[PDB]
Amino acid sequence: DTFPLQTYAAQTDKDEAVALEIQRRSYTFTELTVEGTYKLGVYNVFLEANTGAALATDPWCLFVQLALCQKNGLVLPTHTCNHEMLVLSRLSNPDEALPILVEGYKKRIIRSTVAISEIMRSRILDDAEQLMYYTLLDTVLYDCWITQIIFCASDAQFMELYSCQKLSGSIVTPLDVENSLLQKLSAKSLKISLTKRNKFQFRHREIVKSMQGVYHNHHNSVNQEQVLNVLFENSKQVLLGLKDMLKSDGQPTYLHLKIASYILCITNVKEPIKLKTFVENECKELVQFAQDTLKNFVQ
Amino acid sequence: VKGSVHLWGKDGKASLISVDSIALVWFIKLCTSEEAKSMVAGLQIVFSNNTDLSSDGKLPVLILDNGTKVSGYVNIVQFLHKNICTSEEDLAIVRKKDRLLEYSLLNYVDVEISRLTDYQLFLNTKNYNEYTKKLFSKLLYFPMWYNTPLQLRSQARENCEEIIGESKAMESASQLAQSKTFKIAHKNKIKGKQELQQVKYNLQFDNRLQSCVSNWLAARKKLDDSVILSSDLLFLANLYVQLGLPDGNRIRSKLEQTFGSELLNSMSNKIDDFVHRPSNNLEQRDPQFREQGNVVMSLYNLACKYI
Amino acid sequence: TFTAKTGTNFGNDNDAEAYLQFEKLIDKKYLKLPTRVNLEILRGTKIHSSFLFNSYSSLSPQSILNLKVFSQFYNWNTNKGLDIGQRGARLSLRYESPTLFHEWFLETCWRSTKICSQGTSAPYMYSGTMLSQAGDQLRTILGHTFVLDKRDHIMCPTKGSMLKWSNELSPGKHLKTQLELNSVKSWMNDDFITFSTTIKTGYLKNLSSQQSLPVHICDKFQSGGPSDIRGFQTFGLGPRDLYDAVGGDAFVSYGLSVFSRLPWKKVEKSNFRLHWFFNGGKLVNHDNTSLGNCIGQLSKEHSTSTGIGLVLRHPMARFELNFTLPITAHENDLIRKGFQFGLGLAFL
Amino acid sequence: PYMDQVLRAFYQSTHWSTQNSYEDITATSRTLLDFRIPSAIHLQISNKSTPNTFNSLDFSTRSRINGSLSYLYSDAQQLEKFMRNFVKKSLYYGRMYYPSSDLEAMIIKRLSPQTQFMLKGVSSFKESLNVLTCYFQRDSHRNLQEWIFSTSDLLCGYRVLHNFLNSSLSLGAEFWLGLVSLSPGCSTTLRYYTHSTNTGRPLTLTLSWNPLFGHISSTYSAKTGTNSTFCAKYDFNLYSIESNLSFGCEFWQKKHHSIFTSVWKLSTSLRDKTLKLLWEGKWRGFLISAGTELVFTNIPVFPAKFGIQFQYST
Repeated sequence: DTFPLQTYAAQTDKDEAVALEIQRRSYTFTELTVEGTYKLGVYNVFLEANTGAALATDPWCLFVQLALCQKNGLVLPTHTCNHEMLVLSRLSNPDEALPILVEGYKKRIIRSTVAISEIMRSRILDDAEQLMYYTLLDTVLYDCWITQIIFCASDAQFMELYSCQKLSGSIVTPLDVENSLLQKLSAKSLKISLTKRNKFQFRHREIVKSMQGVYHNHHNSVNQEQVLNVLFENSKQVLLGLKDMLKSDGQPTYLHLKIASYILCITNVKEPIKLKTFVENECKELVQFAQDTLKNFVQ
Repeated sequence: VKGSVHLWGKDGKASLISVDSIALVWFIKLCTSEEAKSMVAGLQIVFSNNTDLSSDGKLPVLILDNGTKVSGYVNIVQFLHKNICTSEEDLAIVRKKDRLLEYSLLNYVDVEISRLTDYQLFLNTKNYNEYTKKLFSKLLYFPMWYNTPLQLRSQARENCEEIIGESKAMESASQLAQSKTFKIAHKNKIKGKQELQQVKYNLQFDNRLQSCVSNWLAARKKLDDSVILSSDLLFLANLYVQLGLPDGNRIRSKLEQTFGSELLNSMSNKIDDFVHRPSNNLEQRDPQFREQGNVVMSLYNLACKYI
Repeated sequence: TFTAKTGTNFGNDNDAEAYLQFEKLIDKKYLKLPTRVNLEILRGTKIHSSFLFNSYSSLSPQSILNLKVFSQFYNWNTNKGLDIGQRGARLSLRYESPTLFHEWFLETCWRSTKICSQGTSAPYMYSGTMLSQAGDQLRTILGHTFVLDKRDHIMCPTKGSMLKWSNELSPGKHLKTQLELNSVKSWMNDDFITFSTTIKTGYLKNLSSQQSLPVHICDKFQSGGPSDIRGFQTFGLGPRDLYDAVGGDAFVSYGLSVFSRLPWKKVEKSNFRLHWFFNGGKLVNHDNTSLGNCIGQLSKEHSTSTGIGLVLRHPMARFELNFTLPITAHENDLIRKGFQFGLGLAFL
Repeated sequence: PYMDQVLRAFYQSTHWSTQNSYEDITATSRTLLDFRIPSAIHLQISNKSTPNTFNSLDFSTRSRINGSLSYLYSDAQQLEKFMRNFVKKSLYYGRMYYPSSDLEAMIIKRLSPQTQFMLKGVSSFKESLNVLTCYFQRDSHRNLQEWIFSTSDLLCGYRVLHNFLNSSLSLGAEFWLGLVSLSPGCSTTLRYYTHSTNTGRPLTLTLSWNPLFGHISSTYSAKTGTNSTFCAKYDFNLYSIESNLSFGCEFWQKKHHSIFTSVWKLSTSLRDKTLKLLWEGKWRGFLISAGTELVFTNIPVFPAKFGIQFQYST
């Protein structure tokens, strides 16, 4: 082991075009050294019209983002080594699900989506009644939202929320032509990866199996309409019983951060998916609650 | 409301492979009050034993006179409680202040506790081989006897995997046939490997069974505890299957070590009160020749799924 | 005419893989161009298989259209920690004893890049430059390949030079250029001592309007490995982010080789050779302004290695069993001291 | 396996006469009883790349595409007429399995007309196992002594099969001793080949033994028909008395009108209470192999592990 007769310094030439893409996708939580900072990988980021914060477009990523701002005392980013929020692809994990947490630099740990879900429900596991409500939002309200965004919204509304691929206004460039062809080629594979996240594929095996298949026959289409109608009828009952569960006694609970993260992502959809129409018309108390819950994480 | 409920059992009563079908028979038998009868009158219980009539392949189906299918025990109960006509005993209607907690308790048994009953029904090798795989011979028809218990055992493995559990052939052929000494001890390798790995699995099952029953019982002690709800009938139908399997006395041994015998015998005398009730509330039918699941009426349904 | 068969690929890094292949020489009625169609089925990665349609059609005595429709999935960078999928089509025209041909192609491809490395292997494939490259992309590429091969054999040559010039244009995205020189020479009776020299160089430019749209990791250059500069692991040279090979925008790599034919008289007259080599090279992100600053980086601090070994050079594959030492290296290279096994077709 | 039919093709080509070997003494009781049932639909195509190189590929429903590259060179220039079932000969064989990178090798050297040497390496990379075993074996016409050394524990061994005396009462023994565990082994077998005039048939009575375990075996094996065969093994045990009674009743057929060849194979056990069935159909290059297993303890029969096995080779 005297055989490397000369060794040099490591190599310090970096691709500057990669560092511009990472800075394009990075959002900074404000308010330690290099190694105590984490990066939250999220599907995409939307700009809130009211405050101007940079929120994640998915209810699970936004709930982890609000829980990170509560635990560490951070401020939401705006659309010296602070933490970060990364817009990532689903394909940055073997699990293909994307609230993920990237902690550290040289001792870098990756917590997957299953790992954060175990961490988040361990902070409420002492209270048994709050665990029932948390399980009800993460199963019944979750499965409505996924079915309204996989099946009831258009492909452009889905890829606006669940894709890091770029979005300009209209087609003026030949670069815009093949960016419009990625959103049609790859929209179905991004939908299939989203159905594997909260064991949605095991609660809803037949509507997930009808996704992975061409031509969408009439028997599969009328069975899908029966499941999605039951999921939506059950979710109006969840959302109306949540309206008597909004009183606060200080800091927001992790249940309140999960109710707020669903309302903030339903009211960000631009299409009438019938979850947006119900929440805007009947759950006006829930919309004002999600604005009150969010404004203690901004400056 | 007018419909036809399709279940899993045979000849008078629901099968033990479906805790959602058992809880639904107990639900319809216990609708004795006038507002409880108002949501159950004319529901026509049929033990058709084919999941081809379901919107998702699960068989408490409520096919209701229009093509409206509501499937699963929790979805049917939430649907039947929504259709109360409007204006104590053997079944309570929850008030508006408790509709969210009682749906939260129904959903918690459905996603957490019923996950563990399908473990003990398909992934327990003592229960699956003795009881479960030779139960579909009496439920289904002559060719379709061996694919349904293999599917449900594969689905129970996917639902339970994250909480509970050619040169190498030419190697041992050139080793153990060249040994004839660890030829017989080659199987002593893997079954001595398997036995402490199976007590490994039974320990993390029984920790997950202990926490889910403790979590449900602490939240159930927020509503009225002296009255019967829809959450109880799905919880008790999970104990009734798990304590009633071939390996069911392992669980009743461990459940009295944690919760006692003044609670396990208060839950088993409610179960035996429910099994030994008359079927006068039960208005039943026989499956017609569109609903049976024969060799000819499962080839029409197989050709309908791809058209 | 039909010719169903199987075979072996001899891939990337020592990785033999099986394929199933069908043929059909089409009869000259749906024709008057001699056409044959292929279907090569391979093992993909963990979900999909790899399918590969090909259609070679002789337009003239010296021209072949090749329509290649593919759907292939494979693993990649160091610990097979990156899962790459590729769906697309490729139209290619190839124009004509010394091998000389030009090949212009046009390829559109949808490429998915998945980090299939587990979170247990904790900083590997999880640098910020690897999290940012996962995803889907669509890309049309235009290419040209010139090959001038005057060697007497391709897998076991005794004399002759080879020159291979590759160009790739992704319009508005990148421009890629590669050169490869290989010269063979022998000095004894029945070509007992063979001296082989290889030089590989390459340049990649980002043509993308003030350094937006970075070039993908699969389109950059990678150095190191058995079929490259030996005595380093594959993807074991060049700049790093944490431990991940970020690739390079320019490279040079060279290699000398002496073969000696095993002077034991019964194991002589064979394909086995006594192999001494000296390898080296540099991999660099080239500061995309000028070509005078680029050559100053490519001439400064190389990563060299020498070693002895034994080599079989068959027309179907080359097997190598070397004992290698690294002469000079960088401090963060994967340095592979001792024995290294090589299996493939292209060694340099 | 493929290494054992390369090996038997070299034995029939150089006339080694492995009927006197102590691994083919209970051979009819392993062909008729202990055959293998497929567990899924399994396809396989095999090929030939170079004159001395073979390619295989298989995929099933349970397992996706696999493959292998074999090398096979031999001095015995009549070998591949036997690969479908004094001059010193040799055989060199190697094979890599390459989703697995699992190696295997075999060198046979016939050093003398009554002496042979054999090497057999097997090298897995993960599921890590490097095993290199040697087989020296001195044939005679009344003996086939054999000296086996392995590298499993450090296993040294010895076999002998002393033929006496158509009627041929053989007698065999084996003596293993793994030199790092010191765990010995032994056996003693007493096959007896006969003939009779009932239907046209030999007979094979085979008294086995295992003194360190007490596991006495016994095997009857008739040939009751011009194509049908039969095997009734009665097993036993000492100090832990426990019987067993296997059966096996293979049937053949052949066809005309490039010739079809059908083989039906039953094997009933009684301790495990099973019934394996297996059909195999050969053709020019194709080979279909359908087979099921039943378990007999209303509907008392349960068909565990059905399987079909398609196969092409050239």
